[PDB]
Amino acid sequence: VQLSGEEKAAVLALWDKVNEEEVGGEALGRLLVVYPWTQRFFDSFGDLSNPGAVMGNPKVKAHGKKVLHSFGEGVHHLDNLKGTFAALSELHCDKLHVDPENFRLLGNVLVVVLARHFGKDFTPELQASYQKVVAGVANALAHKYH
Amino acid sequence: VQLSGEEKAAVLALWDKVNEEEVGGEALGRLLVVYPWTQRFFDSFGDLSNPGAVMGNPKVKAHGKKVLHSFGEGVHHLDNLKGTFAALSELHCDKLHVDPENFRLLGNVLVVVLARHFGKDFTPELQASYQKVVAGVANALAHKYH
Amino acid sequence: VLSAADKTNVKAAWSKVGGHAGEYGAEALERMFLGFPTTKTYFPHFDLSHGSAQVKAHGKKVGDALTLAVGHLDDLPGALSDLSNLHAHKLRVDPVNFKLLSHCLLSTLAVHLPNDFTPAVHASLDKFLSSVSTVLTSKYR
Amino acid sequence: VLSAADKTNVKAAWSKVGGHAGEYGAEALERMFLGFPTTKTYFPHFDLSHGSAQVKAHGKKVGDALTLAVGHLDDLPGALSDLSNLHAHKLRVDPVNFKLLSHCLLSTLAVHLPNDFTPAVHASLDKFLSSVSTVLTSKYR
Ligand code: HEM
Ligand code: HEM
Ligand code: HEM
Ligand code: HEM
Repeated sequence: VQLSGEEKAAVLALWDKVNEEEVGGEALGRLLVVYPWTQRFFDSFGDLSNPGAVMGNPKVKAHGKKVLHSFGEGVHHLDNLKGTFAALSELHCDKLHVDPENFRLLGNVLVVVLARHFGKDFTPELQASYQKVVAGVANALAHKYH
Repeated sequence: VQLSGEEKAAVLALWDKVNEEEVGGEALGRLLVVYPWTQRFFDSFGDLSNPGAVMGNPKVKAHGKKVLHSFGEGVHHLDNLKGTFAALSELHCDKLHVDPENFRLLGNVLVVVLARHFGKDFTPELQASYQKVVAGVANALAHKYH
Repeated sequence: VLSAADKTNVKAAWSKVGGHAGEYGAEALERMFLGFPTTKTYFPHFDLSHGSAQVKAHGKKVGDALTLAVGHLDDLPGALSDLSNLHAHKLRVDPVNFKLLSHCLLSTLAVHLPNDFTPAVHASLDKFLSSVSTVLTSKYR
Repeated sequence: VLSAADKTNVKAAWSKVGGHAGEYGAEALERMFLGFPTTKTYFPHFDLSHGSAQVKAHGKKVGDALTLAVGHLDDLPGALSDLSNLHAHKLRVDPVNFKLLSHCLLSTLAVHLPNDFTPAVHASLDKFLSSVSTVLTSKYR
């Protein structure tokens, strides 16, 4: 979708510093705890009944890393979001049946975590850009839906 | 987006019988009364403070017809939704600043009105198809957004 | 969120629904399963075929519940608590799905009660169903 | 929708926010205007530049309101009625915009209180802000 070029540059320079293990684990964890209906999709992961057990669950941490990794393939491929995520959009829709509203929820939590980790470096203007990216990923995962 | 061919045929045969003046007036009217924050965008139309004055407002009836007309250009152009509505997506976004959530709201009300008008002829299987069409239009009006 | 007028509107509308609440409940379920496929997920143990006895029996239970709520509108939280625990805690139903069922409910009412489903009444019904949904997902908020 | 634990969580979190509620309110407004352009619409009479005195003064009013709500959490409907009339009836704010401001509020809190913004606390804050929003858009439902 784009958004600008001084902009893409600021987004790329932040990702340089993103620890996908750490951010992804927390982001997925955040999701499971704030929005608890999303727990339904991760039953194979075992105990998710409380905040301590989610955040400390090794499968959560591992899946989170995998999610933030694909987010990363997104950030490095903003010209072709719809192509990068096609396979994944079919997986989430045809197979797992996740309502796409939840993609938005996860992208927002992602933004909150980046904000927590980077502090005053995560400027309003920088969040602005990431809101775009996250919206881009979410739409691309909703697509080749049917 | 498509959906099927016995399906497109059923959708097209219903539109044959859709009175765009009547359906469009009621659909727009329904919108303004159930979701009242949408009234904010139609202030130039005058009195919309109550159900009788909305449904009977000539500008509502006229704009509604215009909306259902473009919906119709959608129904006859399902292969190229994103192209049919491009100009309109820019108007609604860049100019009027309508959150795209409201496109969904209007498409749903549209479905309810078709249901009211056609009764037992508007089958579950036929609503199913129209839910697709309406979702298609809504996504196409959200697009070439930025 | 429910004003006096809305309560009046809802009580009145449902009286016109009468002994059909069950039938409407089942049809609404159908329209949901067909129009919004993602919702078929909550019902594996169910025969979702197009005139099935489970959806019909389930349809009856939903109508019964909605009738109860209409007769309790001032304390929906109290009357629907069994139901709130079930949907939010056991089944962990995605809250978006309530919007979807609600739309299908209004779709059904419109089909069968076209003369009674006026703009005023549609608005009050929407408000009602938003309120039932909010209670049924309160173990979330 | 607010349980005892949530009320405890919220009271505690806000105490850590202290005299900064005003500053956070203004920053949150900024992040909204920049990230979600559609919201700039409600504020024509405003200088939306990036260190403007109106957003700052407006930011203070929002923080003041949120503080009030924290001290009224058991009767939010009563304490926020002036505010509900304004947003829903005069300004007719699209309800989606409350979700957007809420997200930006959590974004701000996370930036400035990273150690205190734990998962448990984030969840309670989300619940709180959903509840403030619901009251502020009740003239809808
Ligand atoms: C930012 C949006 C999201 C991205 C980028 C994403 C990405 C992924 C990826 C890459 C996988 C593994 C694909 C593979 O290697 O085969 C996956 C699996 C999965 N995701 Fe998503 N996901 C997103 C949102 C969600 C949401 C909102 C849900 C909630 C239902 C969800 C539920 C799942 C589940 C259940 C799996 C399967 C995990 C398993 O193996 O058991 N995802 N996701
Ligand atoms: C099914 C989705 C919708 C379609 C297909 C649609 C279509 C249209 C069309 C064709 C026009 C006139 C374009 C022209 O001739 O220049 C228009 C105008 C307008 N629409 Fe939409 N619209 C939709 C949804 C909405 C929604 C949800 C809103 C709520 C904000 C909205 C607000 C407006 C406004 C304010 C105008 C300008 C009317 C005026 O001249 O004052 N529309 N729309
Ligand atoms: C107006 C909103 C709703 C009402 C009033 C309602 C009411 C009920 C009631 C009374 C039951 C009892 C079933 C029984 O005793 O066997 C039930 C069960 C159930 N409901 Fe809902 N429901 C609503 C929405 C939903 C939604 C949106 C979903 C998900 C798409 C859902 C999924 C289920 C499931 C899976 C069961 C269990 C059925 C079984 O296992 O036999 N419900 N509901
Ligand atoms: C936590 C949610 C919110 C709270 C607690 C809140 C609170 C307030 C308060 C206390 C005022 C009084 C302003 C004054 O006295 O001058 C106000 C004004 C206003 N608010 Fe909100 N608000 C919220 C969300 C929103 C949202 C989402 C919008 C729309 C994007 C909005 C738009 C406005 C506008 C336009 C004014 C009038 C400002 C003026 O004309 O001076 N508010 N709000």
